[PDB]
Amino acid sequence: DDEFEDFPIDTWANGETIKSNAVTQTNIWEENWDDVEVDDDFTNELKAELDRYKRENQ
Amino acid sequence: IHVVGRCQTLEKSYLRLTSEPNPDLIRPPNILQKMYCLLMDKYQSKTATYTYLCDQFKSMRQDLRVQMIENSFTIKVYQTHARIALENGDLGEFNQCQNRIMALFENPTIPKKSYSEFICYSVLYSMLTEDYPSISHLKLKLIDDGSSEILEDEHVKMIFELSDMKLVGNYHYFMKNYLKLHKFEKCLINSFLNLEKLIFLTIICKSYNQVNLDFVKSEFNFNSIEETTNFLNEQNLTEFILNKQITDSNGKSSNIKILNTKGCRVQLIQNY
Amino acid sequence: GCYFEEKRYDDKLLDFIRYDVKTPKKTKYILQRPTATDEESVRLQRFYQLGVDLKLKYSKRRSLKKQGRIKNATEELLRLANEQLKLFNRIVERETNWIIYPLWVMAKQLIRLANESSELNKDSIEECGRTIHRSFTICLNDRNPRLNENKKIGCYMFANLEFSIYHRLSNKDMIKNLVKVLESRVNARDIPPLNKSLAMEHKSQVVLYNYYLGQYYGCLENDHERGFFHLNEALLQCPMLYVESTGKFVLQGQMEKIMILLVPLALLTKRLYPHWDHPVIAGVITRSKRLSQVYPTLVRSVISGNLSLYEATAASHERFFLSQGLHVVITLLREVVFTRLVQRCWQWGNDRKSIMPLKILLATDEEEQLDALECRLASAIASGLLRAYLSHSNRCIVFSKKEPFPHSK
Repeated sequence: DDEFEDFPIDTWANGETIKSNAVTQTNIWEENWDDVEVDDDFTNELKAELDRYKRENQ
Repeated sequence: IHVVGRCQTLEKSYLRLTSEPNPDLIRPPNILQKMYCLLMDKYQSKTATYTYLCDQFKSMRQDLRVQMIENSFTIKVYQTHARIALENGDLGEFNQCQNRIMALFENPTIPKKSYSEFICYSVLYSMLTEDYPSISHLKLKLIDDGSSEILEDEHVKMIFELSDMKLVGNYHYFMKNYLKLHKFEKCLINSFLNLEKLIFLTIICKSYNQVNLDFVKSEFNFNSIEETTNFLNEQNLTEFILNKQITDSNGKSSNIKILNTKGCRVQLIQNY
Repeated sequence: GCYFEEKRYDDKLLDFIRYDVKTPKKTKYILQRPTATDEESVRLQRFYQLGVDLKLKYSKRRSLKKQGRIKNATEELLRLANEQLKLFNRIVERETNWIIYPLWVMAKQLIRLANESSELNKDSIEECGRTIHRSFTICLNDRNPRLNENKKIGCYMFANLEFSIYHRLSNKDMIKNLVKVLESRVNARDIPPLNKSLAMEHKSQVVLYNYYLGQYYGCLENDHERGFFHLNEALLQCPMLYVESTGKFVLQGQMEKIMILLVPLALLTKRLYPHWDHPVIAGVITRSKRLSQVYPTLVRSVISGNLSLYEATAASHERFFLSQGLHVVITLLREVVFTRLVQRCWQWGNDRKSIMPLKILLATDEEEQLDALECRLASAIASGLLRAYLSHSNRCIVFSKKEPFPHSK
C-alpha cells in the first residue's frame, strides 16, 4: 500500500544522527512526570469538585 | 474437475487421507446429509460417545474437503462439530473447525449463518491462547468489512470487552460478565477459567491484607461457600482462612470467616 | 570482472547489479577472461548472462503497449532473479565478506520485484523468502573465524529483508522466530552487535532493524520495555538532515511511523512524554496530520488524569490504533490515566494522606461503584502503578508512606 522500506538515502555519518547531536540537543523526552501540573478546564473543575468534597467532609 | 463419491453407507470412520481418494468410499452430500441427522439424534438423545460423534464428524468433514463442497451444508457440519467439540473439551478439533468456518465465511456464495456466534468464539479462543493481535486484527476486519450490525450487537460488544477486561485484570466485571455467556461460550472459558481465577486471586492477595470469605465468594461467582473454600484448598491456602469474631457495634454477636491475603502472598508468588 | 578476481566492489558493479535502473548508451557490461571450463567459473559466466538479460528485460517491461498480460514477463524476471540470486548464493558461500553488500543489493531489489505485483494470491514470495533465508544463513554461520572474510557482520542487514517479507502477509510467528534466534547469537558472541556490524556502513538498515525489533516487541509480544528501547534507538540514529526542496526531515516518513508506536510506548513504560517545541519532535508531529492533534491530546489526557479525554481520543481513532498494533498499549495506558487521577485526589483531595476514602473518587448502585473501584485499584496495585493496600471494611486505600505512585525511569 505504502512503503517505508524504501529509505530516500541509504547512509549518513554518525555525527549526523540525533544521539550524536544529543550532546548539543536537549532531551526530547520531558522527565517531569511526578511534578508536572497542567492547567485546563478539566484540572480546574476536578480541583473544584474535590475542594467541595473536603468541605462536605471536613 | 471435483471428485464425486458414490458411497451409500452412512457411517464412515476417519483415517488421514494418504492415497488418491476412492470414490466408492466417499459419500455424496445427500448421504452425508442423511448421516448428519443420525448423528444429531444420538447427540440430542445423549446415546453416543463423544469419541464416536467426533470420528463420524471428521469423516464427514474429510468427505466434503475432497469433494470440494463449500455450501450452506458444509458450514453446518463444521459449525455443529465446533459446538459439540467445545461441549466435550476438544479444543483441538474446535480450533480445526473454527479456522475452516472463518475461511468459508470469506466465500460470498456461502451465507453467514451465525456469523456473530463464531466471531465470539474466535475472540474467546484468542483470549485462551493469549493471542491479542488476532483479536485486534479481527475487530479491524469487522470494521473494514462494514460489519456495524455485528459490532454494535450488545453481546458481541461485551465479548470484545471481556478480552480487554482480562488484559487489565478486571476480575469484578469479567466474572459478572461470565453469567452473560451462552452455552458453548461458557464451555470455552472453562478451558482456562481455573488459571484465570488463580490470576485474579493473586491480584486480590497482592492488594488487600484481609478480606471476608463472603467477598471472595461473591466476586468469583462461587455458588456456595463450600465451593469457595475448596478453590482455596487447591491453591494450598486453607490455613489462611482464619475466624474472627465481630462486635458489630453491639448490634449482634457473630463470627465471620476472614482470609489472610497477606499470608497468601508468600505462597502464590512461589508458583508464578 | 576484476571485482571478483581482486575482491572489491564499486558503484558500477552495483550499478550493473541494479537491474531496475536502465544504464546509459555507452555500455561497459562485460566479463573478461571468458575461459569458463572450471565449473565454478561458468557460475560467474552465467551470473553474467543472467545479469545482461534482466537489465534488458526492464526496458522491455515498460516499452510494451497495452497487451493486458505480463504474467510470463513478470514470471520470466522472478525466475531469472530467483536462480541468479540462488547462484550468487552459491558464489558468496565460498568467498570473503567483500561480496555481502552486493548480495544484499540483489536481495532488496528482488523484494521490490515482487512488491509491485499487487496480488498476494500468487504466493511468489516463497521463492525469494527461501532465497533470502539461505542468503541470511550464508552470513549467519561463517565458519572462518577471521574477520577479514567473516560474513556475520552483514547478519542484521539481512534480517530486515526477511522482516519485510514476514509482514507482507501478516505472519507473527515467523517474525518471532528471527528475533529470538538472533538474540542468543551475540549473547553467545557468534555475531557482533548491531553497532559493530556491517549495518553501520549503510545506516538505513540500522534504523530499520531497531524498528522491526521494537515493533515486534511492542505490538506482537507485548514486551513494552524492550519495544520502547529499540524503537527509541531507531529514532535516535535517524539523521539530522533535511531535503532542501521542502525543508522537512529526510526520513520524515520513517521517523513518524516509528513515533506512532514510540510516543504511547514511552508513556506506558517510562512515563516519558515529548518536548513539543524540540526540533525532532516538533519537526515530525506538527507536519503529520494524523499525529498533530491525537497525540498531543493523548499525552495531555494521561498527564492530567483525564479519563474521558483519553477514552474519547481512543474511541475516535480506534481504527488507527488497531491498524498500528497499538490496542494493548492503549488499553494498558488507560490504567496509567486512572492511577494519575488517583494520584490527583491524593494531592488535591486528601492532602497527601496515606489513608484515603474511596468516596473521594466517586466525585468526578453506589455499593456496586465502590466494588468496581476496589477491583480496578487492586489491579493497579498488583501490576505496580500503586504501592498501597486496600480495606474493603473501611472502603479506603492505604498508600505506602514510602514511594507510592512509582514508575520505571
